[PDB]
Amino acid sequence: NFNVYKATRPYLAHCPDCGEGHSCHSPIALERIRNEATDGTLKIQVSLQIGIK
Amino acid sequence: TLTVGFTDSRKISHTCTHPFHHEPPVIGRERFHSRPQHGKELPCSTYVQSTAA
Amino acid sequence: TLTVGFTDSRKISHTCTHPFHHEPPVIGRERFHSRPQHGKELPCSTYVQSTAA
Amino acid sequence: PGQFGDIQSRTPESKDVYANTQLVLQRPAAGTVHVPYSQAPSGFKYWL
Amino acid sequence: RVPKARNPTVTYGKNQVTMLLYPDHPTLLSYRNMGQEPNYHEEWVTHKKEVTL
Repeated sequence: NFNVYKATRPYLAHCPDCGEGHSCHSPIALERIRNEATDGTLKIQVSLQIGIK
Repeated sequence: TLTVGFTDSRKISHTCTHPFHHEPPVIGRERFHSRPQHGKELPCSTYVQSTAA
Repeated sequence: TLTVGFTDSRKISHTCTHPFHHEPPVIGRERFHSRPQHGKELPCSTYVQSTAA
Repeated sequence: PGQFGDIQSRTPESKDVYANTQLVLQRPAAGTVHVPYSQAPSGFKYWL
Repeated sequence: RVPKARNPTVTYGKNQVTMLLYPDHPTLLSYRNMGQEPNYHEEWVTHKKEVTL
């Protein structure tokens, strides 16, 4: 269920390359990438929240 | 490399890029590029699309 | 190869294609693909976005 | 630090873990907030 | 801005040094003798390797 997200909020963070070759503060940013599965799927963590108004 | 992005509510785009090294592992004694129609079956692991605790 | 194009006023597209060889040079004693967060600085040259005479 | 057996345990359900990797912290860059570090890569992946 | 490499593992012996290298992308390695005869050497490293000098 989505009940665990009731009191949370997103945030801003530092990104090393914002498209032009310069750094900037972005509403979307990357956390660790995991590649443990043998069939080649990936799990990615970002700073925004999907599915909740 | 890996890139993510989305579109704002004022029609403005945002992106961020991080370096990475992607190379899926090899299963069996042959290297192949797609899933065949006639073949053999071997074990592997994957991710399950479940939202349970 | 290198290609350019645009769209006409009657919903018609146009293209032109020429051969070329693109390979950026290397700076330093390492080959890298993107911009890191932790590192050093060395001199290089760029183009300036100015319309002055 | 970089061969088979950097991490060891007695059974999959145990809580006691032994580790002999290298971990050194580094100075942060000017004007940013982050925690950089240097560490040897995993040895189990290389064996595969 | 350019990146920096990670530290190696070094062991000692009589009149020799053994090093183990952990590269992420192609890196250059060189060494010279102090004194009157430098005896310059150079090589490129692309994967895990062990050397003795």
